Amino acid sequence: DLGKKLLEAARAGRDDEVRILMANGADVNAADVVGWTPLHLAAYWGHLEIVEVLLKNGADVNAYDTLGSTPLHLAAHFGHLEIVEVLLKNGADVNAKDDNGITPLHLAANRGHLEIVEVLLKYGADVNAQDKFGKTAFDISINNGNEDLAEIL
Amino acid sequence: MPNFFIDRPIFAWVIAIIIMLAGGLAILKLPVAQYPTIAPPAVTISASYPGADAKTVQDTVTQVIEQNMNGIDNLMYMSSNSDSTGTVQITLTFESGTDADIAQVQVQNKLQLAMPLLPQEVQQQGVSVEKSSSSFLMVVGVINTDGTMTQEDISDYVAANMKDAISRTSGVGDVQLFGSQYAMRIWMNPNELNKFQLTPVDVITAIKAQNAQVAAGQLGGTPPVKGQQLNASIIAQTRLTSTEEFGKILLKVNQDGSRVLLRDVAKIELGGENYDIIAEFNGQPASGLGIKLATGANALDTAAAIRAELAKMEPFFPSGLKIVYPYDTTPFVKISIHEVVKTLVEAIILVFLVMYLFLQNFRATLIPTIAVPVVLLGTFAVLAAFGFSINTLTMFGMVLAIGLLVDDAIVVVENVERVMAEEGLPPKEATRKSMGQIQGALVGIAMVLSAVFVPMAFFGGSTGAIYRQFSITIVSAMALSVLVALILTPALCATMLKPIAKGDHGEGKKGFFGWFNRMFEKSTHHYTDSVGGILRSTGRYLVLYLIIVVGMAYLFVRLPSSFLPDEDQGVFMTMVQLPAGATQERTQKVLNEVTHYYLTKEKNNVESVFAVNGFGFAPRGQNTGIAFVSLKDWADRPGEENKVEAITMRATRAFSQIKDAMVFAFNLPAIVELGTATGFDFELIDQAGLGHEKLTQARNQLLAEAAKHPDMLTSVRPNGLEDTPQFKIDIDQEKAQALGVSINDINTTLGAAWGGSYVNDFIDRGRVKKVYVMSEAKYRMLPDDIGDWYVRAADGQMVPFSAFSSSRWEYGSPRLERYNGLPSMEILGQAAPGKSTGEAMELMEQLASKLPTGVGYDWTGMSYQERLSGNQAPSLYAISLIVVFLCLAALYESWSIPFSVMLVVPLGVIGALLAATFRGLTNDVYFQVGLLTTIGLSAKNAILIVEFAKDLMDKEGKGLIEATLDAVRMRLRPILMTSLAFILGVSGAQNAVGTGVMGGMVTATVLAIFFVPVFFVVVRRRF
Amino acid sequence: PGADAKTVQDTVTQVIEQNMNGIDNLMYMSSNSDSTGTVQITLTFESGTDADIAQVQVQNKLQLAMPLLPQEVQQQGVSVEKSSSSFLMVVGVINTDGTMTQEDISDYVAANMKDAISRTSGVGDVQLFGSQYAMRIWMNPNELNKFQLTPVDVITAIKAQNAQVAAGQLGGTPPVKGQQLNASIIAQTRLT
Amino acid sequence: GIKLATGANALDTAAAIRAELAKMEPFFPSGLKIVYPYDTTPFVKISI
Amino acid sequence: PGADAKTVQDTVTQVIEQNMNGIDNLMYMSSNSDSTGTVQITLTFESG
Amino acid sequence: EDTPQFKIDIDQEKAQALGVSINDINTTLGAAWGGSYVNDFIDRGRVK
Amino acid sequence: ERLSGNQAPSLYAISLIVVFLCLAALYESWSIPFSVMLVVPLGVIGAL
Amino acid sequence: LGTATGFDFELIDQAGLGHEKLTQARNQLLAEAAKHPDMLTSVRPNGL
Ligand SMILES: CO[C@H]1/C=C/O[C@@]2(C)Oc3c(C)c(O)c4c(O)c(c(C=O)c(O)c4c3C2=O)NC(=O)/C(C)=C/C=C\[C@H](C)[C@H](O)[C@@H](C)[C@@H](O)[C@@H](C)[C@H](OC(C)=O)[C@@H]1C
Ligand SMILES: CO[C@H]1/C=C/O[C@@]2(C)Oc3c(C)c(O)c4c(O)c(c(C=O)c(O)c4c3C2=O)NC(=O)/C(C)=C\C=C\[C@H](C)[C@H](O)[C@@H](C)[C@@H](O)[C@@H](C)[C@H](OC(C)=O)[C@@H]1C
Ligand SMILES: CCCCCCCCCCCCCCCCCCCC(=O)O[C@H](COC(=O)CCCCCCCCCCCCCC)COP(=O)(O)OCCN
Ligand SMILES: CCCCCCCCCCCCCCCCCCCC(=O)O[C@H](COC(=O)CCCCCCCCCCCCCC)COP(=O)(O)OCCN
Ligand SMILES: CCCCCCCCCCCCO[C@@H]1O[C@H](CO)[C@@H](O[C@H]2O[C@H](CO)[C@@H](O)[C@H](O)[C@H]2O)[C@H](O)[C@H]1O
Ligand SMILES: CCCCCCCCCCCCO[C@@H]1O[C@H](CO)[C@@H](O[C@H]2O[C@H](CO)[C@@H](O)[C@H](O)[C@H]2O)[C@H](O)[C@H]1O
Ligand SMILES: CCCCCCCCCCCCO[C@@H]1O[C@H](CO)[C@@H](O[C@H]2O[C@H](CO)[C@@H](O)[C@H](O)[C@H]2O)[C@H](O)[C@H]1O
Ligand SMILES: CCCCCC
Repeated sequence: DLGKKLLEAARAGRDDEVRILMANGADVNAADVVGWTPLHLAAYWGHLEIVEVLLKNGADVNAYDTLGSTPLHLAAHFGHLEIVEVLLKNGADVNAKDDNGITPLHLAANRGHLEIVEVLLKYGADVNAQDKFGKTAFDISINNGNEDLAEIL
Repeated sequence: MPNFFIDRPIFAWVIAIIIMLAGGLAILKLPVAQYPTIAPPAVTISASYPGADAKTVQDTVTQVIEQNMNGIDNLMYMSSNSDSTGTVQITLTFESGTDADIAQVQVQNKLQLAMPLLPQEVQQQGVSVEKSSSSFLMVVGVINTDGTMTQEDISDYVAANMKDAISRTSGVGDVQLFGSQYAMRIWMNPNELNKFQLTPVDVITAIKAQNAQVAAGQLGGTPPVKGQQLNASIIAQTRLTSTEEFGKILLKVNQDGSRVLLRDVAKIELGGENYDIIAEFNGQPASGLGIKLATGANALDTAAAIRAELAKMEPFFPSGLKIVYPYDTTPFVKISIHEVVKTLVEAIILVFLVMYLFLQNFRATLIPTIAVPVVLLGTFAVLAAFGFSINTLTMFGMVLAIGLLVDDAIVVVENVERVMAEEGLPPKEATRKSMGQIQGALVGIAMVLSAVFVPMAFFGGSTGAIYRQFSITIVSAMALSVLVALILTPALCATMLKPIAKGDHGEGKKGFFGWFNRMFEKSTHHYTDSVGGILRSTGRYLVLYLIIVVGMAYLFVRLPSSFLPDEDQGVFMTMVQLPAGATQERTQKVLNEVTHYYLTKEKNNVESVFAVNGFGFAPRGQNTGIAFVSLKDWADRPGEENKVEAITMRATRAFSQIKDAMVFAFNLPAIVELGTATGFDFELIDQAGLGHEKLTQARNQLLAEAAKHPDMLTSVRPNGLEDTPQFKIDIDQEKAQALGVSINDINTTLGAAWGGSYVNDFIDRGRVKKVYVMSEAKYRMLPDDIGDWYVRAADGQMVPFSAFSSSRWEYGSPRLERYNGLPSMEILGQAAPGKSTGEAMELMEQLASKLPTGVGYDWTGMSYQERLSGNQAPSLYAISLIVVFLCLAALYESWSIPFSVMLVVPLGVIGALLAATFRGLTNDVYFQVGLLTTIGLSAKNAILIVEFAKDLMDKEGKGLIEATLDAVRMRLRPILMTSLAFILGVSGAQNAVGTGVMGGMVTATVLAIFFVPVFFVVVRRRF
Repeated sequence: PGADAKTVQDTVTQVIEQNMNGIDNLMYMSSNSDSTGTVQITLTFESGTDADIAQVQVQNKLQLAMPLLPQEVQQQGVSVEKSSSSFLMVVGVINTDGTMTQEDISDYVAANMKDAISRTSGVGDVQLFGSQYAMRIWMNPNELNKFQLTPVDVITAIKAQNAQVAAGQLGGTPPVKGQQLNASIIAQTRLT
Repeated sequence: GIKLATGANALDTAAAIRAELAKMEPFFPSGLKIVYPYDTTPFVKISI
Repeated sequence: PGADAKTVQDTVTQVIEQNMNGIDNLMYMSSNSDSTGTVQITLTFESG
Repeated sequence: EDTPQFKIDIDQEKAQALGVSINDINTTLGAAWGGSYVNDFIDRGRVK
Repeated sequence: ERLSGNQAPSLYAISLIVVFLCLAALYESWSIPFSVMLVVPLGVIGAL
Repeated sequence: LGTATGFDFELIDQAGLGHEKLTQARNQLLAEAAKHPDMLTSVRPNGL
């Protein structure tokens, strides 16, 4: 009811509406057909305030979609440094693997978010973590030809 | 000229016959349609890409086509859609007056040169270039009642049997099949394919090989060996013609010598090309034909011919098949024509009654009864000459015109009857003098009425196209009325009318007519006594006039504005919108709930519900559906409660209960091709390669600002879809190359299985049709089924898809919009109650300027039309007034006197505004032309009052007040006679037409007879 | 692209010229085949000829020749235009700041300005004084031979890896009964 | 280098080009600027 | 090329002829499907 | 009048068993009896 | 040929009406036209 | 319409002589035109 309204508000970035919905008691575990909670969407679209507001209102930080991807995966992949930090502070699994064995470090390394990679390493990201193809964040950096990223890993 | 034909009544009769024959000939040869070509010429480039997403379609097809749409003449703008149904529709709208054939061939030609740049799959499917128009003559629905046929089974029959016959039918333009004919569906099994070490690539290779037309050659072909006895054509492979033949398509032979056929690894059946659209007519499987009217064709004859041909097909139809007509414009054109002929006859009947009531002789009552038909027939001839058609706009233009034709008839005859009654002249001499008095004014009235109606024909775009229909009709009818009034009706008066003795006002008569003459002679004396008192105290009445002009101006603005109103057309849609990721099974259940509702609760009003799943106005995703609700006759649905407006709100109100569905009913626009509903059509454009996501943010930012102005903007929404979750799959090139699996074989397996691959053509019962390889439903449903598909490596091992793939969820557009070859987002909205669209647009421009850098905007459709046409209005009002003034100046030989006539304008208008205000009507086109005809007839009255008044002062040397009182006296009877004919008498358009006059006349008649003499005296005294 | 005057003439110009027949009000025809790879066949018509129909007729014949032309020539896009030989005007574009180079300016005009001007009614032909950007793969024969690869392999890889794939949908039509999810399948997209 | 279509009006076409360029100028990058180094239409306007 | 009249008629002539609806001033339409492979669909229009 | 047609049937299985592709069969048959337009050549400076 | 013959009657009909009406207007009579138009058969038999 | 005195001549290969032969023919014609300054002035090829 209000869960399908929160999912739209979280995606759009309507801070005021999410706040009003949190007061009315909108379900923060309300997901779409792929299993994306409002935190997933807020993390994907880079809505920092909503991410903070949702976590305050008892949202699952380690919630996973039907392919095992958590909000930190999305935040790390789409270069939302502030959200990545907020999620990790609220106890986000930094070494979380999706169904492909891919981690937030792999995704951040791929798109080349050097700042985010450093934040993930700070909170204890397994640099030697391999995907289903046996490839690390280092193996990505050399393939992409990222000199700065290659040095860090 | 009157003098000429008074002495030559046979000539006058010959001209009348030539006009009647020309008119009678025109009526038969004239086209017939509901509405003419109003919308500007639009050419839509349609294409299909099986299994392609919005972006794949856009970035391979749409952009390539859009880049190659140069060197095309008279193009105003270009809009394109690219959605996840694998569809692209590029609409190119052209300048009004462009040759639609030349426009299309230029678009067609530039596309054909861009075809080698499109994908092979799109080239194979083909790109359609058609004249963009949803103005169907009728929709012929084909249904199966006994449930023996599916939607596929019906569509195939309609295509193979009916479609070509409806195409052949006399007066039929374009025929669209509501569905696809059969296709050879190969439903592959990945468990079977993997078992025999095969892929969809092998299935496609085998179908391409074993289902083909092979050129062999000839026996004894030239150059031959001299002495050859026979020359025969050689036949090798031809196309397959059965599911059996396709079954035996040999894929592989094993070591033991066993045959692996196509039937072993795939299910094979005659299915449909498309499964995205599910159409139902009251819950029963249905197809249909979208018939259009051909250029210069008769809608009534075409519709009859279509039904006549469908009747000859009745015997050949399969068991359970029925023909239905959910949409038909034919009944409207019948009424439009019928209600003109009704008014035409009622007018003639009422004139006769009033003519006899006052003049009291049958010989006089026949002069209008001849004149009016002659002019009306003449109008039909002039419409044919200028290339116009019999339609609503031209027909209701004639209804309004009849008022002017009736006046010209009464005016000429009454003036002869008076001149005879007052002087005692013989009819022939009386007509000479009578015409001598009015002949100058009649010519003047023609130029004034020309100066009123002609200018609105020079409006630009859609608005001008509509006004042109009324303008030419009324000007033609009016122009011929004056010609007939100067040629025929004088000659009739001089020959048919009987001598009246000098001073015989029929007061010496007995009975009703004896009483009436004494009664009316009193009323005429009391009238002149009243006007006598009015002209003593003019200043007071000039204050009462300014109260009316203030009242008019105020009551004009407060009345709601429109072009063509939303009327009960016996049809209305019901949009069914499920959330992102919803399937067609979920959508169908809501469509069933919508269908059930209308057939249960609205059984009295609703005839049928055409429930189309996976459709809007174009093909949409599984999560969308529309229901075309067809109502019963208006005779079966009495009361305002059982009209679309109330039925719509009741339906929308009841469907607020439905969970996980935005279900709402809405009425059809009068002309859909424009979609004009008051408001605007705003385009938000990416001008700096910002991307889709950045354009979405800017749109949300604009929608937010618009929502903070309810006082100015109302219902400001996007005409687009929000980003939906989509299944991203990444093929590892390293793991593919390492295992010896080619990416072509990988992308083909995925594309063919999950998306469907159009392989080649086969021949089903003498008709060429498409062959489609695709995965059987249950193996291409969920992401877990990805790994069930195997691709053969170079070494011969079968590698599963999970081995060299890695999938994740992301968000992407299910429908990407572009405007003028730039990424856009269409935004609809309207002005708030008591606000103009011009104001609302000016705010949208203001709000749009505060959006991020690189985000531009533009106006399209009705906005573009209203933007340009609105700027012309002041220039046309100026010419209209300036020329009206100049015409009267030449008539009265005075710069001052014309004002006395022109001051009548508000007296005609005020009545219609009061009538419209209290009945709660809108300022629609029908009403606006209604005001022009009310003003015209009001001016006509005043023109003859002033002419008579000025003539008495000039010729007979009478005083200002004497001449005025003597003039208004002479002109009282003919003004009341015309006015009485309306009072006796003489369906939303019918209201706008009738009420655009009735209220006007009831007041205008009373106001004019008292105020015209004031204007003349006041103006004459001033100058 | 990369053809000499004769290759161009013998594989395109002649093939097109031979199909130009039964065209109304044609005075004469002149063609130029040059070593840039460019063909230009001008068909001059009688004074009073409808340029719209002249274009329609000329292209009707070209479309018969189109399939006989090389795939490289078709994929470059053949253009039929009914314009003056001289220039109406020249719309110059400079960068006063000097932030953008001659190549950067040409690309912008091509990508952001040219198309809209080419669609404008009255504009018979637009000619970019420059070139729109392309993904230039500048091959090294020393490095190609080293790893035992050819321009053939380079072209095979690009078409295969820089692909835009139509991969279908999850819960697509016709679906199984009880399907709850419907989502577009996104495989390979064009490299950016 | 814009070339006039056969029969098309030079002044009318030139006016439409300037109108379309006027819609582009606002969204130019920093530094980019239009210049008119060759136009045959001004002579027609002035000489008339 | 190398297609009998029937194959030619079903795959070409029928497909073209069925799309020859909505053409102004069409008196009649005659077509030949030959064993050479050739099709010739002639559309004769109203005089004028 | 109806003409005689020499219908030659290619056994798809028998060909696959012997290891001959039907592309080579269809081309050999097609090119031999019917003729095959391969490409153009220049005869005294003209495309033929 | 069929068209030529099928429209010939209505051609003669309107041709007579027009000539009749033209005489009626010119000579301001209904008798002169009728007295004249009766001559037509005397000519037509000659041509036949 | 061209220039006042100017003419536009086209030398044609009628018998399929080739480019080299047509060049010789052109070079010869240009030389003969150069020997008549009294009649012809600036006779040159419009090519490369
Ligand atoms: C004014 O016009 C109306 C009817 C014309 O009558 C018809 C017969 O003619 C149509 C024309 C010429 C269109 O252009 C349409 C259109 O673009 C549609 C839809 C819808 O399906 C339509 O339904 C039409 C449509 C008609 O039925 N939008 C789409 O498909 C898309 C991509 C819609 C996206 C979002 C929503 C769902 C949509 O924006 C909604 C919020 C409203 O704006 C419309 C439903 C309007 O209804 C109203 C006034 O509430 C119609 C345009
Ligand atoms: C009489 O004509 C003149 C103006 C036409 O007015 C214009 C607007 O219309 C033109 C047309 C319809 C052409 O066909 C041209 C042409 O073919 C040219 C050149 C050359 O740029 C042109 O310039 C035009 C040209 C025009 O400017 N030749 C070439 O490009 C090639 C491939 C080679 C050039 C060879 C030499 C160098 C050239 O022949 C030269 C010797 C002169 O003969 C010309 C430059 C003429 O200059 C004058 C004033 O003597 C013009 C043709
Ligand atoms: C497609 C558009 C259609 C265009 C149609 C154009 C047709 C052209 C017609 C040309 C008319 C000729 C010029 C007028 C004639 C005047 C001189 C006639 C000789 C003469 O002595 O004058 C009298 C005329 O009457 C007078 O004193 C004046 C009256 C003149 C009568 C004019 C007759 C024209 C009839 C045309 C019919 C078509 C109508 C379509 C609008 C003769 O006659 P009379 O007095 O001796 O009489 C018989 C009494 N016993
Ligand atoms: C292709 C197929 C199409 C088929 C469609 C139908 C075609 C319609 C064709 C129209 C034919 C015209 C018919 C004319 C009617 C003539 C009436 C006879 C009059 C008559 O003989 O009396 C005259 C006196 O008339 C008088 O008393 C004076 C005249 C006043 C009365 C005139 C009334 C005419 C009414 C016409 C209505 C026709 C409607 C048709 C739609 C005598 O002669 P005279 O004494 O004058 O001559 C000598 C002067 N010294
Ligand atoms: C001063 C000069 C008047 C002298 C003549 C006056 C009377 C004429 C007598 C004629 C004999 C019949 O008398 C006539 O009957 C008709 C009936 O149609 C009536 O005429 C009228 O009378 C009634 C009222 O009584 C009206 O409502 C009605 O409109 C009408 O019927 C009159 O009563 C009379 O005008
Ligand atoms: C609400 C809708 C708009 C209302 C429009 C009203 C206009 C139509 C009604 C006009 C009726 C005319 O009524 C007429 O009025 C004038 C005064 O104004 C009267 O005249 C009166 O004033 C004059 C001037 O001082 C005196 O000389 C005269 O003796 C006296 O009777 C007439 O005797 C009367 O017949
Ligand atoms: C470009 C459009 C310009 C026209 C616009 C003006 C339209 C108004 C037309 C005015 C109506 C005619 O005006 C009226 O005509 C009649 C004849 O019919 C004139 O009367 C005239 O009759 C005849 C015929 O012309 C003359 O020989 C005679 O000298 C004169 O008395 C009147 O003196 C005049 O007042
Ligand atoms: C005065 C003669 C008028 C004739 C018009 C037909």
